[PDB]
Amino acid sequence: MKARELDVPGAWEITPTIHVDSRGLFFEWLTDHGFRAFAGHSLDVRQVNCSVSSAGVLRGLHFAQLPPSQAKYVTCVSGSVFDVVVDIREGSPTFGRWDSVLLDDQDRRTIYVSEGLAHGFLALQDNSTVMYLCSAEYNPQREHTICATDPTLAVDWPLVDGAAPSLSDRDAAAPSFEDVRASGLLPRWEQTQRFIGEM
Amino acid sequence: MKARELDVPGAWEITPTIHVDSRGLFFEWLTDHGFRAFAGHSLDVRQVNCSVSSAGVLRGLHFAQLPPSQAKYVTCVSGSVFDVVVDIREGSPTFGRWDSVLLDDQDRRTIYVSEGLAHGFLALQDNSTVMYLCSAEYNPQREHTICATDPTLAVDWPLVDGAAPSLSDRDAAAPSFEDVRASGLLPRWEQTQRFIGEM
Repeated sequence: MKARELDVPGAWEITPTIHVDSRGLFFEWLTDHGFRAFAGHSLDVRQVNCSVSSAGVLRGLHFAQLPPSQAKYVTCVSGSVFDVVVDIREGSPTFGRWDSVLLDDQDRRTIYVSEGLAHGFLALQDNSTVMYLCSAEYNPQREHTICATDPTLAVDWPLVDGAAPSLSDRDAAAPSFEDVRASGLLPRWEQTQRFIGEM
Repeated sequence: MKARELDVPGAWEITPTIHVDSRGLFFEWLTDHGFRAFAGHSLDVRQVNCSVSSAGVLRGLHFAQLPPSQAKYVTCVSGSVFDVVVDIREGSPTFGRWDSVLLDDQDRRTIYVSEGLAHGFLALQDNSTVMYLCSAEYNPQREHTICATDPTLAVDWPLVDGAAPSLSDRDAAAPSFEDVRASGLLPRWEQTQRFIGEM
């Protein structure tokens, strides 16, 4: 429990309070009281996803179109991943900027990624399990991708054994950011804030 | 997927559809559409807990007082645990009965435990991580315990294949089940169902 807003506003690194005893350890990954503190409203969890990745695999970068969009509360429960958030909300003063947080089974952090941002992660270890809560159910029709290695975003992805990333087919064929920007599919800063402006 | 009501009504074993590819694997641990199918309403997630346990460690048996008690959607993401649900609902035709499901990082099952039941699990391996979604925030004043080895329940714990099990001070001193029934702290079958059959 310290929630630390990232350099992209609307995305937070959460560190839990870990109680350790003879049995091992426990913690609160999420509490309504705790989340409400920093996000300003309660998370309604409409889906939770799980994945396990081998070293070097990259999933992202993903977003959901704004009327609902899809907020994400994301943690690593085995191995480690380098997780990245991107400000795709045209009009925003951090538009085009990204930040990362390190999710592992040692510090056990979480990133919360609010509505209308893009998100992705690179596994750094075999048997890297990522679990994440979502505010909307998966919707193929309103989910989109931006290529993870886009040169305008120029995300500083680490590489494993100096080895290039393993991605899915759809992630590998993802359009470019100025290809998605021009096609009108990015969220607007003003309209995300009004949707979150609900409470 | 597969949701299979246990021999205690109101508790279910869930098996996911696991997509495997070159990156590893992924699945939907929960979807609203899928949960509603069997529970008959949506899970209001107000807390998510996480624990990691060494071999032989036993946590439970726990229940929450009705209005509004604490339903639990529970899974193992590393190692394995033997998970037990007990019907503590006075008046129920299965009053005093229990069932188990095996949660592990092989089959990746889940047990859903509705309002007014008691729940516990035994870790069968080092580095056994359990995560669970909860319909209520933790409330110490309304959470009660029943001794896990209560002779009336006679739960069949699997590791009188070595050692006695390892517990915390509160679970070790938990009151037995006639201690808890005569003190009138148990849910009533009729009123758990009125709370649930309300959706």
